[PDB]
Amino acid sequence: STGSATTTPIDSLDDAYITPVQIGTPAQTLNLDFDTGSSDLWVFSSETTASEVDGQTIYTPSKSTTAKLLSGATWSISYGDGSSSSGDVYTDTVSVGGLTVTGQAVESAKKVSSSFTEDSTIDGLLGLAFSTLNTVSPTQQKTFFDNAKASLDSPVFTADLGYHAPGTYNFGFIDTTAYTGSITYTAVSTKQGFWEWTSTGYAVGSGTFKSTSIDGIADTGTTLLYLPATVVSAYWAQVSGAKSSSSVGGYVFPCSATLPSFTFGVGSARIVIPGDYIDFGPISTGSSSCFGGIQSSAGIGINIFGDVALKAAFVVFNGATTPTLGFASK
Ligand SMILES: CNCc1ccc(O)cc1
Ligand SMILES: CNCc1ccc(O)cc1
Repeated sequence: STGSATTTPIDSLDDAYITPVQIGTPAQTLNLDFDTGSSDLWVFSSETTASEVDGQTIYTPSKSTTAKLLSGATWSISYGDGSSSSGDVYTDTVSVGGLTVTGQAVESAKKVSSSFTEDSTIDGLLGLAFSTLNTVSPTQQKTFFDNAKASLDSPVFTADLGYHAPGTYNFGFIDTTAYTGSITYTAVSTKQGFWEWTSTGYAVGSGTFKSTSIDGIADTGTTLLYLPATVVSAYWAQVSGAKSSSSVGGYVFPCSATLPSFTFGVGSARIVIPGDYIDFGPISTGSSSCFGGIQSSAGIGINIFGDVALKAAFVVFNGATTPTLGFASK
């Protein structure tokens, strides 16, 4: 089997991408954020505290003839931005882009934090990291991909995120029309539960490539590119007037600037992020200070190849017995 679904930016900045997911019988379609940096499929639901729901579409398990409470199971997760959610668990039928999994753990939120309530475009998350990170207790649950894997034509999924435009998540096949050149594959460590890999270096604009190993994670659930402070300083030094602002929380730059590209290495291959992908717009409405899309990871503990980087590539998440990542230009 295969599946193929379009993923759409939630706003004009590409802050996150939501992809439609069919849950239950009859189907209830919710817009979930496919997250390769986490491993829980959770949804706003009829169980979510009413004051914490503001415009999201909810899953109502009592209206699904295939829903079953997973007795005793609870979940609770926290994200890098300080947001969180928690609740109980049902199993139900879940379909993405025509690919159906029966008995998928659907984590129903009883509580979500303020930044979930404040965004009505995200109806919950569909984790695509390794199932070792799933938070369900006392019996850890498998991700949608892990449950689908055995049925797929090939044990892979691909992320083809758009710049200010829709893109595609495919399951079970590699669309050879969706990229240019060849796909370069690189080793993955699953020891932390992430799609963790090592970039071979970087370049700023038309500058020379710096060969240096940069360990990080491929994370569709993170908006920006978070890299070591040395790398980030070298990038922003090429933008007149750019500076790190403690009050804003990162590098800002004059909105009048034209940003240089940023290249990262995948083995001997190179992925070029155009400068315009690094512009996240005014820090507040009407400001002439703009927020940068490349930021320091120093306060995180891990480097993160988020959407800024991934949207410049066609990315293969190869879930074979020894997982690998593939990157192609497009
Ligand atoms: C904006 N804070 C809630 C949130 C939204 C999306 C996501 O991938 C993680 C956290
Ligand atoms: C992970 N942060 C990206 C993001 C997604 C949703 C949102 O309301 C704000 C920010």
